[PDB]
Amino acid sequence: MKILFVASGSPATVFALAPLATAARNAGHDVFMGAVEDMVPYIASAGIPALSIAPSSIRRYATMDREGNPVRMPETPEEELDFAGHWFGRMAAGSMDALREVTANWRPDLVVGGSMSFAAALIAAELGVPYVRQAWDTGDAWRTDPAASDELRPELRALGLDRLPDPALFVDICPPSLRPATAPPAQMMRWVPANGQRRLEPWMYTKGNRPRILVTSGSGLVADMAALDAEVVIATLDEVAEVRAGWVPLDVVVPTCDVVVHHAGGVTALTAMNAGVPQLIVPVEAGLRISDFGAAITVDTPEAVEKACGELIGNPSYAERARELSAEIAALPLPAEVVGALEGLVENLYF
Amino acid sequence: MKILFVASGSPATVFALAPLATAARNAGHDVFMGAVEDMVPYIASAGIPALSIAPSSIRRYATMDREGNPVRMPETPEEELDFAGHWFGRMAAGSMDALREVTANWRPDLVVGGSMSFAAALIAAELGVPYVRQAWDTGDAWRTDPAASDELRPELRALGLDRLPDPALFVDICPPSLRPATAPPAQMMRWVPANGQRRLEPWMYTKGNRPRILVTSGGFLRGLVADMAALDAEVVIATLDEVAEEVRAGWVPLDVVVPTCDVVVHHAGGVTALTAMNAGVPQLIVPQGGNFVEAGLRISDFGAAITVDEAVEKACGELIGNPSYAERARELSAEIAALPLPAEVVGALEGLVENLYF
Repeated sequence: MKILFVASGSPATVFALAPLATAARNAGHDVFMGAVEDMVPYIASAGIPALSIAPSSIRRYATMDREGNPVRMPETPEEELDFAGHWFGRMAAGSMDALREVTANWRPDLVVGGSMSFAAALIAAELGVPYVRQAWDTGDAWRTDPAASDELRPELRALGLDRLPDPALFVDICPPSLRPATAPPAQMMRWVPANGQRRLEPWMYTKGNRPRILVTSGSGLVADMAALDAEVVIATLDEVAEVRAGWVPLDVVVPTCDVVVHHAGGVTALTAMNAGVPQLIVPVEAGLRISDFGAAITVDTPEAVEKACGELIGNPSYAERARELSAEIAALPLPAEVVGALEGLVENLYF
Repeated sequence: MKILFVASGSPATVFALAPLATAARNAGHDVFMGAVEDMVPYIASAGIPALSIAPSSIRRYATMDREGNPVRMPETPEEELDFAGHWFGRMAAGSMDALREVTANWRPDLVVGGSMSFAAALIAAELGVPYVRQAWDTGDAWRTDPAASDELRPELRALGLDRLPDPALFVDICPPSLRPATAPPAQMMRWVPANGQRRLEPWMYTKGNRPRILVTSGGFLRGLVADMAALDAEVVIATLDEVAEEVRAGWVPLDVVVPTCDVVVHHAGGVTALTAMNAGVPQLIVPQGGNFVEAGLRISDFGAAITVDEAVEKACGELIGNPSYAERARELSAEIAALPLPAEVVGALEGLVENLYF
């Protein structure tokens, strides 16, 4: 069947949705993944047919309201969520022209979107096909969703809807022990790496006698790690790689690490959670939860990062929490199994 | 678990193995695929971690042996089979250094290779791990295997063996309809596309009123486009970016474009042939040394294709116009849809690594 993936939220949605897209394709479905223009190279290099559904400036443009007015800044934690919902709502609105044009020529039987990919929902409703939502669930939907519905009222009333329609299925990649205690039941999935590649070098898959530290990514720690006889790897852009620097396949290299140092960016977090390597977060809501679990530390200077690093290598609990989380994750339904549930949403309906 | 894939020949072998490697990776196994140096970009672009296990210059072993003796060019299909066994055997031998060195740092639990990837069998034996062999028709190996065993007899004897060790499992992607009754048992599998991508353009997924013809090539073409004018046909040419300057032409996502075509014209390069069989599109085959010519004649004799003597305009007219060709292509596609998916075959690979005594 034809399956349209829509990754219109944050840039990190692409990488979150990639393994399910890969599995659908690998089960012989025709899969296209659409996203903001600047995400298209990442989709394509992961080996998924890739569509551009909005120009790159949409992110900056969607911070203005739909009548070109600037929008005041949120003033409370709740307003922050509401304003994000309007923002995601405007990103969705600006994906619709492309999605309508694509779907007039290639009509999906099913639409899968990311956590905040509301264009997935509208286009699914417009076509009258089942809608699936995949998230690393944080229990924010109850807040972000009415606000997005708010924003998309012209489009929803065109479909005679009051609010955005519920997905026919919710897929959660957040590990059980990190899920919000009042979260509704969900279809679990093990996120696994799905991304572009280059030729491997020996050092990338060699374990080594000494500790290996990964820092991602370049835009007092090294002195500390030198005092641990540790191998320090920095993931960076090729041209700035002028300590081991340059392109790093996270999937290949993370498992050979004892620590991964990264910013609140989703990819490393996911790779490290699945591989079971302790993390050091330098600020997202995910990290906080992995920290609360003790598989990671979230810091505040290079001094804070230095001490956090030594704790995570010296205190053996952080690694032990990372391993058990990894074990839990390894028991979750594989992307290929979840493909089985997607196929059921299209068949398996009452006549 | 750690699974090493070994692709030996042309880009066709990489693309034959890509969906199973992609399935194993996508189930959370740590998967590396190795090949000759210039095949590496095709592995990586498919999204699979890629190792170079031989320099491109290893291909000259086609014309010279290990001792430095000239190897005469084969003159009949008969001779050609014996030749390929020895040639791929020589190339297996020149991959062994790089494979031993990789596996000393990253030890695979299981090794998968293509039909002629004898280095996969050799390293699996050295490591004492299971060896899986993927083929389009397992019943055809009887011709080339003895020749390779010959070639690799010092390596094989150092391992205590007499010949190439039987695989722990065959994976066969030949549809049962195209498969000889006497073919050896195999895990059957549905091959599906797993390859690199670029940004899609609308024409690629937009099916129009006119017939659409794909020609894939790295001649008959000019006289083919002219004739298809009377058909008002849209001709699309999958070829190198540089040739595309001299109809649409250039980079074509075969997996996306083939389902929109009424016919595919190719040279029994396996990649187009696999894609069209899976998608259910009839085929015009212009044979010239292609490694999938046998497969093409089987598809032709099935009635889903024509293999020309080279002409092409006529055959083309028939494949678009006579309804049986498209009808037989759908039959074959439907039979392929029902075969075990790559993800299901990963389960069988997982089974192979157990000591049943515990």
